[PDB]
Amino acid sequence: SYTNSFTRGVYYPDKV
Amino acid sequence: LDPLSETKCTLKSFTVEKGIYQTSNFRVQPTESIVRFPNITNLCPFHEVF
Amino acid sequence: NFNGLTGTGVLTESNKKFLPFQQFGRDIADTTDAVRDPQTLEILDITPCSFGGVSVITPGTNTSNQVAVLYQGVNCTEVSNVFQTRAGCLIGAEYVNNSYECDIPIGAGICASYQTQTSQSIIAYTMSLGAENSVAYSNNSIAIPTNFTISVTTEILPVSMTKTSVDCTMYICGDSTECSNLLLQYGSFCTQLKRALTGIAVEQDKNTQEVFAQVKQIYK
Amino acid sequence: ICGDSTECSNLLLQYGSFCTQLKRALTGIAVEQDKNTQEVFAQVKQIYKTPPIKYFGGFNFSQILPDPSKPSKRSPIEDLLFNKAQKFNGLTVLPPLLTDEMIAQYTSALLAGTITSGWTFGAGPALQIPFPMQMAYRFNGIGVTQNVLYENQKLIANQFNSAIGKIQDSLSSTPSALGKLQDVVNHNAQALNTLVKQLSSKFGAISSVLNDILSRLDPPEAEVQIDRLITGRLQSLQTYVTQQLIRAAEIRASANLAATKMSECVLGQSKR
Amino acid sequence: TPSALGKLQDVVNHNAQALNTLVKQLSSKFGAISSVLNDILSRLDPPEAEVQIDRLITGRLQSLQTYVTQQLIRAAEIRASANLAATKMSECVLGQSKRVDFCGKGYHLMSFPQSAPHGVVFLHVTYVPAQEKNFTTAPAICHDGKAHFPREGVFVSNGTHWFVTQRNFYEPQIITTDNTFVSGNCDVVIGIVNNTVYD
Amino acid sequence: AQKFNGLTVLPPLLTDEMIAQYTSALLAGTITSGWTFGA
Amino acid sequence: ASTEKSNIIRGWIFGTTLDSKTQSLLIVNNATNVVIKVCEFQFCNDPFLDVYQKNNKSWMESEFRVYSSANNCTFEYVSQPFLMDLEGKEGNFKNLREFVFKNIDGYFKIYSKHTPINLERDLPQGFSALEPLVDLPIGINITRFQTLLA
Repeated sequence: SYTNSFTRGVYYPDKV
Repeated sequence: LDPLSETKCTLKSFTVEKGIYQTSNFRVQPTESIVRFPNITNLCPFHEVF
Repeated sequence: NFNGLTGTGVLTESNKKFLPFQQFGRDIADTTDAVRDPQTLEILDITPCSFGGVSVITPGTNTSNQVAVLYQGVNCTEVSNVFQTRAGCLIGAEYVNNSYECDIPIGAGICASYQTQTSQSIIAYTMSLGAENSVAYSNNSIAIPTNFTISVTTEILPVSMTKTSVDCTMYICGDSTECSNLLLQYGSFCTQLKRALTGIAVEQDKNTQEVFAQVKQIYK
Repeated sequence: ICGDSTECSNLLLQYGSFCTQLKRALTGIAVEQDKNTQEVFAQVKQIYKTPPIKYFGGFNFSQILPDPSKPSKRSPIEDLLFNKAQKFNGLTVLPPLLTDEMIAQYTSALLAGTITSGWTFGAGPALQIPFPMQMAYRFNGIGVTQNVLYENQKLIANQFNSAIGKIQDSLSSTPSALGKLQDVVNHNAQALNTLVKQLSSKFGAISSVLNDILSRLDPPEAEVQIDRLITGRLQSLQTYVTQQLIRAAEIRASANLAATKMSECVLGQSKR
Repeated sequence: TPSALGKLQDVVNHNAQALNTLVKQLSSKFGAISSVLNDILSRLDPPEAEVQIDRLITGRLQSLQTYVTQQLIRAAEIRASANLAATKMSECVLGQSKRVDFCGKGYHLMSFPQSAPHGVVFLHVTYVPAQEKNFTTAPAICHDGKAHFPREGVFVSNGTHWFVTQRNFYEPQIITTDNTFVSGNCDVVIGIVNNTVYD
Repeated sequence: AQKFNGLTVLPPLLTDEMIAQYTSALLAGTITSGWTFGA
Repeated sequence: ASTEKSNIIRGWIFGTTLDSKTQSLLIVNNATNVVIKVCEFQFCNDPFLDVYQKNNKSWMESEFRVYSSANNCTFEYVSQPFLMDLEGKEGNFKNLREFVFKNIDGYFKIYSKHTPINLERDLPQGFSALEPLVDLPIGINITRFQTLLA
């Protein structure tokens, strides 16, 4: 199928 | 020698007028040298041997 | 040098909740504040080594030679009387509880002066804004003057400056044709500078004209 | 330009007297900033005090006179306005010569002179005069006869109190009323943040840390790279100083306008 | 007081300092082996001489641009000061201005302009009252059946009698009908006293 | 005659002697006419 | 990401050739074992693997049906805690989890996070960041990958 990425998927990029 | 002479050095003159004249910059220079790295880091089997 | 991070700073204990995977720690100007101890997992904050600016208060070589040094920003505990004004550690003056006019502006209200206390010593005090005058305000009272004093005051206002004009090709390049050739590559800057200087000169002339030449008939 | 590096310190020495000029410009801007506050506020010589009995003809100046209840000794409108040691790298902030308490005392003295004397305190000796007669003379100064005021003093005092009360409500309901006061602070903060952030930008070198350049590369190439670094940082600091000079000229113009307005509107009855 | 000419000496000192710095910044090395163009052209080969003279001319052009920008800012300040001085000469010398503090501290009377090096000096003649005395005041007086308000002056009292005097000079004058005007009666003005006019 | 390394100071247009005949004329107008000479 | 139940995608596979030319990355999450192998081999064309939910403390669930060859491996991970979030048992509160993989200069990077869902018929609208857990220092060009279901 195919669906939406509401706003999910953001990560803490650097360890600062 | 003294700060009165530092005033005459930062401003090229000898007869200094009355006032707050900026002369230099203070900068506390570091005392000790702390270098902390991680803990343990591979303990070797000298134990049991003693 | 905490596991690589190399900085100089006063390391004091903090209260930051670091998330258990964060190691360094930064700010809003991309500095390097908080650092987490490689060993004991505590979070201590780095705060810049107490630096500031030295200001030497001099009452004039003609009067005397005693001076005072003001360490702006420093807290006295980081380096004769030593007073901590909110503008710095003033070393070389004593804080008198009296109030006089501001002679030498120290900062944050504090003002210095060379006075013969009871003997000449630079003193420090809070500047007085004037003498407290309590004017009566009865419902049926008015003050009408009986005499007058004509006072002729003076006021100094500049009009113009010295009209300057620089020889761009002669100032930037001496008598060196090699150098002249490479300025022609640097563009049309000399032209802009000469135009700006000519405009400044014409502006000063116009200022003098509009300030002094305001009448047509030359009266005698 | 160069922090702990003494290698860099020795190459800024040959780049001329640019630093001296920048420090002179900053010292000049700093003094002007305090001369500005002493041309606006220090227009009086004697510090006048309000009478103990706050019955000034019927006009309630409680909202503009200083409040002794709060410790700062300021007016509630001033409290609403005010409610509406960092040394990161090189740039320091010098405290003003006149603190908030001294400015508050100057404003209170000017208000006491405008209430008790009106306009005579700014052109010589302070001459006592009741507030109704002062308002009658100010009405006569615009054309309206004094009998109008002597007949409608009650309505005039009511309207004045209503306007003074609505001033605080308008200042509270509109947080953007202090446009320029917040704009100058935001401009200074943006200038400082940019001047600090432009240190981590590479101007032609392998990185932005002087220690890294001195450690990784050899002295010959390190000098060539630190030359570009110091040139870029000096250009950035010169741009900052030029922007500060332009902003200080604008602030000087605004302060001269404010001083003229305080001298013509508070110390007298201007007809402009 | 030799420091009375603060700005007139300050502008000259600023111009002299700017010129001295612009001249002294020619002996500073901007990345070359020395600060003399002849030395660069003599010792080094043309290729390296070009690379060094490029940095030299870049530094000198930056210094000259900084000088020109400072001169432009100073000229804007001088233009503002000159416009202020021209307005002051036009309002204080060519007329009697009523702006407070503009033509000196006090009531403006006259102003005499004088020549000064790169500036102008104004001798503002001011009117400063002195020797004030407290008197009993009143908004208006009450006659037989009507009130009387001061036309040009203020109703003062020495303790027993009432007189109308000027607002800037004590001159006791009898209260007549030629210095008052009737408006209403004595039932609306708060503080009205009972006196007799002299028709 | 003053010259350095390119930078020159140009002479003012109105000389001190002329900026001073305007001050004397303004003073004579303020004494004789007062304010009518400027309007 | 994965929401409906769990214990199906108990692993992954990475590699650009899958023909015994580059090192692979198996992230199989079996019973109390999360041993990651970075060996270089060609396993098969369909890595099928059953569950075999043996609750014994001493048992091997990852049989030899996934791969059929081996070589000189370059890296291995022997972490005791399994790289997998915790499962929940409730009426409508299910387990939602997502894994952000990646591969830069040399390191891979496997950011991850678990979240509870409040509704059983609503879309998972909400913000949840992911923090780094492990960083594999093995550098190898990878252009494709293969999931390991049950």
